[PDB]
Amino acid sequence: MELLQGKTFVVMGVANQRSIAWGIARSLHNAGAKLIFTYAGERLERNVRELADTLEGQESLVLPCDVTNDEELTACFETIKQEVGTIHGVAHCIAFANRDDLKGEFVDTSRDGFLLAQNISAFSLTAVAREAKKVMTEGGNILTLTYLGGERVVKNYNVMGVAKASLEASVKYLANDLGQHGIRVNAISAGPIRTLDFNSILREIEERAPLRRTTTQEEVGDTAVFLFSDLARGVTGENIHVDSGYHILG
Amino acid sequence: MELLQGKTFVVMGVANQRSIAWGIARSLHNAGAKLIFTYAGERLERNVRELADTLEGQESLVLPCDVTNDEELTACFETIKQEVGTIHGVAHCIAFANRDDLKGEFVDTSRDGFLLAQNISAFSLTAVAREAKKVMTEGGNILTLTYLGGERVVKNYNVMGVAKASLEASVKYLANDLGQHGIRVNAISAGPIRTDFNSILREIEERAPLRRTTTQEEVGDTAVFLFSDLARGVTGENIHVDSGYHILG
Amino acid sequence: MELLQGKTFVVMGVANQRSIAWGIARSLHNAGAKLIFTYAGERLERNVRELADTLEGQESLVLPCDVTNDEELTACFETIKQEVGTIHGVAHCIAFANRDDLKGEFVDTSRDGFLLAQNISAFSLTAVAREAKKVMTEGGNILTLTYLGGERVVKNYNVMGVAKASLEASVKYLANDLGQHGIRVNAISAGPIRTGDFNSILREIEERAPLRRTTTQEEVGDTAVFLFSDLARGVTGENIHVDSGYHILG
Amino acid sequence: MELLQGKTFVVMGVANQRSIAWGIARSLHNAGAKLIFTYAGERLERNVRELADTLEGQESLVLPCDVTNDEELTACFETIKQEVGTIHGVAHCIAFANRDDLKGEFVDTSRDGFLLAQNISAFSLTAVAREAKKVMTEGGNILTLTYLGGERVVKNYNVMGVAKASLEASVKYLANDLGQHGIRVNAISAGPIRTLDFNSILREIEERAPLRRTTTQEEVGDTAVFLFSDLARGVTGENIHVDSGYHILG
Ligand SMILES: NC(=O)c1ccc[n+]([C@@H]2O[C@H](COP(=O)([O-])OP(=O)(O)OC[C@H]3O[C@@H](n4cnc5c(N)ncnc54)[C@H](O)[C@@H]3O)[C@@H](O)[C@H]2O)c1
Ligand SMILES: NC(=O)c1ccc[n+]([C@@H]2O[C@H](COP(=O)([O-])OP(=O)(O)OC[C@H]3O[C@@H](n4cnc5c(N)ncnc54)[C@H](O)[C@@H]3O)[C@@H](O)[C@H]2O)c1
Ligand SMILES: NC(=O)c1ccc[n+]([C@@H]2O[C@H](COP(=O)([O-])OP(=O)(O)OC[C@H]3O[C@@H](n4cnc5c(N)ncnc54)[C@H](O)[C@@H]3O)[C@@H](O)[C@H]2O)c1
Ligand SMILES: NC(=O)c1ccc[n+]([C@@H]2O[C@H](COP(=O)([O-])OP(=O)(O)OC[C@H]3O[C@@H](n4cnc5c(N)ncnc54)[C@H](O)[C@@H]3O)[C@@H](O)[C@H]2O)c1
Repeated sequence: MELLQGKTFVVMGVANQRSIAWGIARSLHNAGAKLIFTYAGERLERNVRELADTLEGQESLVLPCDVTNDEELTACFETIKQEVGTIHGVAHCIAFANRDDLKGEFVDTSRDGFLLAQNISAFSLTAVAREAKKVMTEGGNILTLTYLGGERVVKNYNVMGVAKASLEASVKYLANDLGQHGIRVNAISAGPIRTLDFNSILREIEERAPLRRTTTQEEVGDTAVFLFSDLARGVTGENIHVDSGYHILG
Repeated sequence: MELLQGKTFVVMGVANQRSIAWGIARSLHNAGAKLIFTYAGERLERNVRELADTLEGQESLVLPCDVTNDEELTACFETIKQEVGTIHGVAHCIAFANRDDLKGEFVDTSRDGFLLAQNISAFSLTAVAREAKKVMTEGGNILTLTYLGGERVVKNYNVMGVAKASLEASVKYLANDLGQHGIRVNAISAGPIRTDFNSILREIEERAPLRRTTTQEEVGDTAVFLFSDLARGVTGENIHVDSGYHILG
Repeated sequence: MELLQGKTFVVMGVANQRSIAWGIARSLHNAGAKLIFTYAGERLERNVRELADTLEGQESLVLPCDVTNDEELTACFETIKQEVGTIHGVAHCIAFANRDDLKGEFVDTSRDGFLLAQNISAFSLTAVAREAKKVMTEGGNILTLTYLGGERVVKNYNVMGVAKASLEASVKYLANDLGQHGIRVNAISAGPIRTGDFNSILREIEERAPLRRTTTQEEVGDTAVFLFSDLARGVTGENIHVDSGYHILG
Repeated sequence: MELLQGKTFVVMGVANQRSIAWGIARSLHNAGAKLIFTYAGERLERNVRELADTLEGQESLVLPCDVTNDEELTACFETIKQEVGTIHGVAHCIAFANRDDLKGEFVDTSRDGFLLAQNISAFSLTAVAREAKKVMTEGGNILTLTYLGGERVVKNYNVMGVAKASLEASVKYLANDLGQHGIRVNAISAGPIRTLDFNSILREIEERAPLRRTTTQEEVGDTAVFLFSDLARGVTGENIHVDSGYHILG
């Protein structure tokens, strides 16, 4: 419980108590990290602040950061620079697609919905990484979250599957860029989580996954702790599956 | 010489004789297929018409089809429906990224450049497939072209690498949608083709299992297979035509 | 129908009329090829000779070839060299694992069963390739057959899954060795074919495979025709799934 | 430094100070674990005992265990059960292939060399796991080591490439057997390490790998700490590349 003592991380994408980003924040905090939170729009401001206040110790910076807004993204990380000087990593937990696109067949995905999903779910990793390297002057890790659907076809995941493929390739090209500056870039591929016919999917995982159970936010958060720590200093461009083993199944 | 006898295909992405789409068109023609061509803008219309006329006829069907333009895209396949009724596949050979994005580091890719590369190089396959299934009433194959850079990091490929990854994932989700209508969706991952680039070709010649670079004709002949009934059990596949380079670590 | 005119291939692993090897043999014949057949043991000689006989055109050579026996393997390809002179490829359709190993859990696989499965199902490709390169003096293609279980966990496939993984890695290492001699090495990964509970496997494929049907011998055979032809001259070290697209599913 | 406090691990494959297994042992020790060692040759008995002796806070349990010998492997783990009752994981760091197989072309690999390399480098994981589940009554992790050469073709890796492919598939099939018993199975794919024409290989990694440096035994050991720890409890059937990012390069 001291792996990350003295270190500061930006956690993006907390929306409520069940957010994977909130699982990650709690694990990082338990490992001794200081945290900075961003929130998407004003509607989420109170949730993120309330959750951030439940963390014992120094009270956390909570800033608005729309990752489709280049001016705001830059201002946000300038503010972080002025408030703490140096950060040691970023947790990118941001994704979106229109429900209509996810509901239909993939071939009926709208052009605007495709580009929206790409912009928010894939390009934002790069936009964030570009700002992050300005304040990650001692190196560290950038983490993103992905899903099996970016690798192989998962029912109803459609346009988000293609955006996650884009996200996973971005992880590799970013890793290749930033490594020379001491910065690692990694993904966690999370299995479906009960909190977050969803139930028949959960049942199928409990039945067929090697560990015979579904994933938790805390399992993802604890793998995030490893990736952010010095223990993982040899690991970059990697996608770790925290999914009770489901990914190995044919 | 007759594997594609009696079948009609749409070839997209011809700009000139060095276009890989043109190499594919020649192979398809040699295998007995009738071809319909599309052209991106008016600047390319003369080239595509002339090339088409050397294969098919002055009567060959050559149509405007900017895949960023949804009404022109829809009108194209509407014209195809009215003129020939049924087609048996589409060769999607369309990709674009800004030179500025390809020269810089990937982390410095512009947002507009990224979305542009995604729109033209990845989403276009889906936009085209959506129209094509209206005229592929007997089933058939949709083909796209990709590159190793969509799977692993290749120098200077950057934003196009991420677009090809989108494209290859799209191939899989499209295959899953369209297979029930008898439509297969596949990719060819082509190695670099001669027709600093020269050092890349030299490394391929040195290290690839076949000790030689790829030709447009090798790609076209694999396309012939994928469009033919020989490949009726193959879908959602990515076939590397790259002298075996993809196996190397 | 004349893709393979002027070409001669060795077909290994014909046991009866529903052998995938026989389906491959029919497709190669229909594409204009001359064929040489091997039989694994005396009890199969009559089946193979009679099947070979049903092929119009010149008489087919039918030779003993136990791939666990180096002396016999050498003698087989020595006979081929002397009697036909040049061949243009080999279809390697040979596999074996003990029934008791396949029925238990993989962790309980017998050591002797594991090694036997590896010997027959994986090393034999290399043993065959070593002899075939002597008679493939104008290059060509060596083909082997594999299954999804060599890539991902498939129920009840167990020890054969691990043998197919060795096989698929062998394809890549052989392709890297033999390419400079003009010899390509590829695999076809076939889906289950109709001709524990096997019919429910078939029904799950019919329900969930993109093409909504199971694989036929003839589909595998026609993909073999492509790989043995000059159309595939740019393709080596590849594994083509002829499985109705099932391999893309998560 | 108390991630593995109260836990006991068996480490297999220490040969000397430079062994990756000894890097793993040092990291596990630093995380609070107690360690048990096996040794192969009585010629390695001395090295392993001297190294084990320098672990403060514990006595040595250093046992002969030839993993090709089923009687001895079973006796070794029965002794382990009687001495400590419960172990919480095993580090399987055992590989071997004949030098003559590794220098020649892969196509000239001997049958006996291939089977020997499969027996020692791939099947041994299964034979070890079958014994280990008898003593891992509270669950835990089984770790093995692999190399990029099991996934893609690496110069002169040849027969060991195919053995590692076999090992990596075994990891998946074992993960899917043992998960229901609370036992995870994972691999680390280590990049070349300076201590283990080798110098041009190292130089090219330093030039091309994202992190611009080669791997250390310590980087591998620290990733092992993660995988053996409760932090990795949602992770099984996985292969974590500890290779400075080299695996992402085309
Ligand atoms: N839920 C799962 O089972 C699952 C599985 C694997 C991966 N993931 C990934 O985990 C991540 C977190 O999702 P979640 O499941 O925790 O749900 P979530 O709703 O709690 O988190 C998604 C976040 O994205 C943020 N976001 C959306 N648009 C934004 C914008 N314009 N600017 C900035 N932020 C924006 C939202 O504010 C929200 O906090 C996503 O990347 C998701 O794809 C989820
Ligand atoms: N060049 C290589 O080495 C290589 C390697 C592997 C795959 N590929 C792929 O092959 C395909 C063709 O590239 P090429 O090398 O033949 O070069 P190319 O420049 O001749 O082909 C690209 C085509 O994209 C078309 N295009 C661009 N914007 C368009 C738009 N808005 N609407 C419609 N069409 C549009 C152009 O008409 C052009 O013909 C691309 O998909 C490319 O990624 C190329
Ligand atoms: N059956 C499937 O669903 C399936 C799916 C994918 C791939 N494959 C592969 O296709 C290949 C052909 O198998 P099949 O399904 O046609 O069944 P099959 O039983 O007809 O063919 C396997 C052959 O192996 C031969 N063989 C066994 N031991 C031998 C030895 N010591 N020496 C020489 N030959 C020996 C037998 O003579 C037999 O003909 C195998 O490699 C198999 O794994 C099969
Ligand atoms: N060396 C590398 O660069 C590298 C890279 C990636 C993975 N690996 C893997 O890491 C592991 C350790 O190798 P290393 O590089 O530390 O070298 P090493 O020589 O120190 O370890 C190999 C071990 O195998 C053991 N072994 C051999 N035959 C045995 C038998 N019959 N019974 C029991 N034990 C037996 C030996 O005692 C030896 O300790 C191996 O699995 C190797 O493949 C090595």
